Amino acid sequence: MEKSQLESRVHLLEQQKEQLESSLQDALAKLKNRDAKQTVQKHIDLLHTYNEIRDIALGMIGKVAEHEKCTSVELFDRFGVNGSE
Amino acid sequence: GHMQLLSRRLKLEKEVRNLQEQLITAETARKVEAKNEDKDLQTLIQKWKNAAQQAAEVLFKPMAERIRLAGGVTQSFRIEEGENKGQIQEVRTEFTMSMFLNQFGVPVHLMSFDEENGDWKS
Repeated sequence: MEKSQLESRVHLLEQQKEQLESSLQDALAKLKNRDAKQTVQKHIDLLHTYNEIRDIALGMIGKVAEHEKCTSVELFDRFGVNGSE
Repeated sequence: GHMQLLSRRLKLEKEVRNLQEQLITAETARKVEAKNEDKDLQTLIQKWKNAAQQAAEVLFKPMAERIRLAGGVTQSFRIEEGENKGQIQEVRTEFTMSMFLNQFGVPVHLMSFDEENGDWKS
């Protein structure tokens, strides 16, 4: 690669970087909260926890349902849940 | 020379990757805000947590008693020193809620029993 050619790649990277800083500013402008990393992480941790504890709860309620010889849904009220949750 | 240019290419390439990553994050945040479900998720977590705890207490109690009426729990390890080197060292102890929850694959941080105070943790 000649020096010339390398200068051309470096100037393209400069313009790529500028355009990305501009696109990022526009993307952040659409957010109520500009700390996007906090927003996304808080959501990921809540979804994690929710999927895990509902799974576990369904497992245990299913075992109680086995001992009582019934379908799991029949015990949902006793445990304070329903199937749209 | 050209090493200043080479060094600047590498620095710009890193900055571009970092900005590309921030851009995705900012796009994801926009969708997370539009869904607006964090409150739903917190509410739902307490409901299902309350359910799992209640169900754990119903299942645990007679399980603990069945176990107890066949020796309880055996804890085992191998003896590594002394004239008994090789033998496995055994013991017996009661089945606890925490063994139960572990038996049910419940991460300690999700749901835990305060084995001393005899109730569930926040």
